[PDB]
Amino acid sequence: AQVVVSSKIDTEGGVLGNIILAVLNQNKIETTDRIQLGATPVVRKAITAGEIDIYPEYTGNAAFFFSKADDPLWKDAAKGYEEAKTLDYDANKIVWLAPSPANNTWAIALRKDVADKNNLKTLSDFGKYVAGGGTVVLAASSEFVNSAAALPAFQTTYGFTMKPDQLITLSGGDTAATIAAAANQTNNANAAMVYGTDGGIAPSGLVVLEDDKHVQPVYQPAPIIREEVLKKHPNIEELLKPVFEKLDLATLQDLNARVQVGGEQAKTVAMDFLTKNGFAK
Ligand SMILES: [Cl-]
Repeated sequence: AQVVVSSKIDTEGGVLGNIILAVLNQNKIETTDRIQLGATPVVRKAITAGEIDIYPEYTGNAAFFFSKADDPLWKDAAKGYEEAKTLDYDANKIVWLAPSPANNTWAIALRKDVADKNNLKTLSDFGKYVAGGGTVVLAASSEFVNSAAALPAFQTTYGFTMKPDQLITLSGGDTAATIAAAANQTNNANAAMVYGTDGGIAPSGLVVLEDDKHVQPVYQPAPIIREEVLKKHPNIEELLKPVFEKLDLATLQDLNARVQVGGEQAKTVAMDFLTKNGFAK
């Protein structure tokens, strides 16, 4: 029986799904390609119904699957991973394999020139800079500026507030527009609302600030696999471990950018990543 590989329909799903596919093929596990099948609900329905076997899911998404969206545990990367793994095994006999360290969550990215000049690496650094009178204009969605769990939470935890003249507020939630604003200094923008592994970040010369006090839930991608399929191919676990360990934030940003900015096929990007790191030939 072929192992059915899938993913969510977004760019990163295509990248991670093709990475899984290629690792399996290189290690002589035959596959069926159902990559980029649909949105999260469609892919969840498919794996629980046994229509797909393995795909990349994010730790923090388990908060929504298991009716725990309001639980603070998801903001702790290790706790979130363990809770996702335990619940999906107990409820669904789905096995979570080793995660990537990349946190693909709501974030603030700064222009690299501003970050370098002011030695800003973390949101704590950013709060100190803003509170002290540092020059900032942040491009963000109305939802990000106003929803309790977003900018307001960052402001409270990191000790800063943003004035109206320090914000470019857009109606929609697409980070394409906010990334571009900061990249181009539109209306003096030097910061953008992003998700951590957004492909646009790499070529736009922005850098994601670390959420060092853990305000946002953590979304680490990991391959997850139906137990019965893993039992048939038990080496899948160890084969994917070093591969996902190498997928740090900047590496994933770059791979995503190759697809969504460079126009490369995800299959090609995945194979190049594996060959470069000794996981394929
Ligand atoms: Cl990382």
